[PDB]
Amino acid sequence: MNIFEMLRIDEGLRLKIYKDTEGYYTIGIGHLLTKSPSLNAAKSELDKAIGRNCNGVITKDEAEKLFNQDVDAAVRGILRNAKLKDVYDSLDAVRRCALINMVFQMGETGVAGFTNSLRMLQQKRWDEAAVNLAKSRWYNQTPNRAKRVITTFRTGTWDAYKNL
Repeated sequence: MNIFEMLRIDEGLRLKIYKDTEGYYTIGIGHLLTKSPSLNAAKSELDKAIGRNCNGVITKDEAEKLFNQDVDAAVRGILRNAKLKDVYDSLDAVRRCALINMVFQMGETGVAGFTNSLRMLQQKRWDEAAVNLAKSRWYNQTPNRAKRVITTFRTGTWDAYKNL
């Protein structure tokens, strides 16, 4: 299992504009287009993103391209953020995947706000951090996905996904 397979499980693949769990316009593998309510604003962002007139629809190839860019940007964003980078560097390979997953879903800023959990992960207090991460809007809003990520940080294995 790897970061790509993991995220593909969590986000799904949709070739037509859709609304995410938060009601935002998205396409592909969890690629947020706009927080704006206008499907029109969405279609415009899409065309800008792909470089063609898509009319709300993309191919598999285009979805995967956006996906590659997004994962890359997630990683680069962690490495550029002081707080994030220190945690990342301290972690093993599997746990690194869990942090990337959070950043991809919620943005650098959002994850950087999990101050206490970050400190626990750095200290390698697995159980404590799992309990702290669960006390969040994140967990309450998308509990099955959050539990999968949480288990990954807790155990340092891919068990939560070997089901799926």
